[PDB]
Amino acid sequence: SSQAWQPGVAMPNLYKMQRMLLEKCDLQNYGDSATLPKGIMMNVAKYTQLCQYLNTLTLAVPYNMRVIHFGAGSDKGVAPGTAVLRQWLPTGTLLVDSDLNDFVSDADSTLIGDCATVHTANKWDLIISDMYDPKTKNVTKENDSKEGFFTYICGFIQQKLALGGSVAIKITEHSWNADLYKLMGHFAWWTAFVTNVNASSSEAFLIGCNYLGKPREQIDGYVMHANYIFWRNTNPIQLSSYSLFDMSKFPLKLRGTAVMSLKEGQINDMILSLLSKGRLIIRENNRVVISSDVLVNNENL
Amino acid sequence: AFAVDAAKAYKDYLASGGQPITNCVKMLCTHTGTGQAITVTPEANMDQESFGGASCCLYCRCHIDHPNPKGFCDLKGKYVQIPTTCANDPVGFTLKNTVCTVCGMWKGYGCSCDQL
Ligand SMILES: Nc1ncnc2c1ccn2[C@@H]1O[C@H](CO)[C@@H](O)[C@H]1O
Ligand SMILES: [Cl-]
Ligand SMILES: [Cl-]
Ligand SMILES: [Zn+2]
Ligand SMILES: [Zn+2]
Repeated sequence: SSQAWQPGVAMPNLYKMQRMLLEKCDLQNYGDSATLPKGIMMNVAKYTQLCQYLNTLTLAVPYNMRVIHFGAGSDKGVAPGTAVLRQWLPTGTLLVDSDLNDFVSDADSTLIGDCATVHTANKWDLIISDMYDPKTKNVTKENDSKEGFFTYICGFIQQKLALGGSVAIKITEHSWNADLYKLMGHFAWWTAFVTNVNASSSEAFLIGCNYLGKPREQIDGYVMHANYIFWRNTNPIQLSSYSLFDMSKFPLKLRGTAVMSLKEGQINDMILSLLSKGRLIIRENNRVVISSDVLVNNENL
Repeated sequence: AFAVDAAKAYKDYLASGGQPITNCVKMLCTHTGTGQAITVTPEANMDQESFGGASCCLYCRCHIDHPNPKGFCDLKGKYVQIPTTCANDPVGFTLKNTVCTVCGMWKGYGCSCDQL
C-alpha cells in the first residue's frame, strides 16, 4: 500500500487538473474507524498526523514565529489540537487560539467569540483552522459554497498572513468555500490533505504552502471542490494509525527563516522565488497584539 | 476571610469514591524523554504519560482562580508527565504531588536527591 504508513494522503496533482462536476460524496470506508493508541483522542491523533504531513513541506519557521489557531475548542472544554501544535512548534513560538465556545488552553492567549470578532495588529506565519458547523452536513439539500467563517478566513489570510506563511483550513464535503480554493492559487503550492486516522470522513485540510500575496494560478473553486470530491469518491483510503507510533522526528525544525519588512514595490521575482522555497517571511516583527470585539447590550426594562 | 478550597473538595470527592476528572489531553510522544515533571515539550519516559498542562490543572479546568497571588499557572502552556500507574487521574496527581526544585522530577516518582 505504502499509504497506510504515511500520516495521511494528499490530493494527487492529476486530480487537481480535472474539470469535474460536483457529486455527492460516498466513501467506501465510511463507518470504519482506526485503532487509536490507548487513551489517545481522535483530535490529538488527527492533529499529530496533520503536523507530520506539514513536516514534509517547505514551511517557513522564523525566530519569534506567530501562529493562530481557529476553531480550537472541544465540547469537553479543552484544546487538544492546540496542545499538539504547541508540542510540534518550536518552544517559544507565539500561539494564539480561538473558538466560539469557552475552553481552557495551553495557547499563550485565547479569544472566545465568533472568529469574525477577532482582530490582530500583526501578521502571522501560520494559520490553522478546525472551524466547523455540523449543521452544514445536510444531505437532502444542494451543496453550495458556504460563507460564514470562510468569508472571515479568506479576508484574514489576505490581510494578515505574512508572505511566505502557510495555512491549513479544515473542509468537508459540505463545509467548503470557493474563494478559499481560489486563494490556494496565491500560494507557491497547495493541496487537500486527508489524515489516515480520519480517512472515513470527507474532511480534509486545505493547505496553502508559502503565501505570495497574488495569484500564481487561477483556480475555480467550485470546480476544484468537485475535483476534491471526485478524488475522495474514487480513491478509498485505508484507515490507519501507524504513523502515531513514531514521534522521533515530530518536532518542527527551527529553520530560523529570515524575516524582512518590505513594501509591495520591492517584491521582485527573486524575493518571490525565496518566498516560494520557504526561505523568507515578509512582515513586521513588532509586538503581537490581538483583541475580540464585544457587543454591548443592556437588557433591563 | 472566606475562600473556596477546591483542592480540598476534590481530594474529599476522590476519597468518597468519585470518578476522577477526565478529558485530560494525552500526547503522543516517544516515551524516551527525561521523565521530569513539568516540561516545555512532552518528556514522558517509559513509565509515564505526557499530557497538555492546562487540561491537568484543577484551577484551569474548574474555571477558578489559581492559588498563586499573581494567579499564574504552573501547568498551562507546558506538558506534565504522569506516572502511568496514576494516569487515570492526572488532576489528582498534579494536585497531591510536588516537583523537586533541584532535579525537576516528582518527589516520590523520580526524584533521587535524598540519596539515590
Ligand atoms: N464562526 C465560528 N467562530 C469560531 N468558532 C467556530 C465558528 C463556527 C464553528 N466554530 C468552532 O469550530 C469547532 C469545530 O466544530 C467548534 O468548537 C466550534 O465552536
Ligand atoms: Cl449538490
Ligand atoms: Cl481550476
Ligand atoms: Zn491552571
Ligand atoms: Zn530531586
